[PDB]
Amino acid sequence: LHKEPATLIKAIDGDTVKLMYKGQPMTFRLLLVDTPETKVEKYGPEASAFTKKMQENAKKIEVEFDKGQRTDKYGRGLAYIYADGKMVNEALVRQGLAKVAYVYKGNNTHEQLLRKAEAQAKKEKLNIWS
Repeated sequence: LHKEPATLIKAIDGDTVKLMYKGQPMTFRLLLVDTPETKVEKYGPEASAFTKKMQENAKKIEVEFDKGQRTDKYGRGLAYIYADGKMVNEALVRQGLAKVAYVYKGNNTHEQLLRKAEAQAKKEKLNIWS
């Protein structure tokens, strides 16, 4: 897998973000994570504030497509998003602000890594795991 440059256009919520990718606006759905809904589940707004702050404060944003399908049915890019080298998908799970979701169409490169972060948050009874 390889990281490609991107520019934050707009944070949308925990599991979605709008980026300028290859010079065109595009909406991305973070791979392997399930964040609470804000439109308003519990920790829904926390998850959203988390990704917004992480993405807006980042100097560099990068998108990393997995080896499976790259877009969902709604035209959203399916990727791991990095902010200054740190994966937003992982940070979310680690902070207990998202659960690891089912593998989708062969996109599972980082499934174990997120599985680990999630076990740790659970053990720490962090947020959603409170």
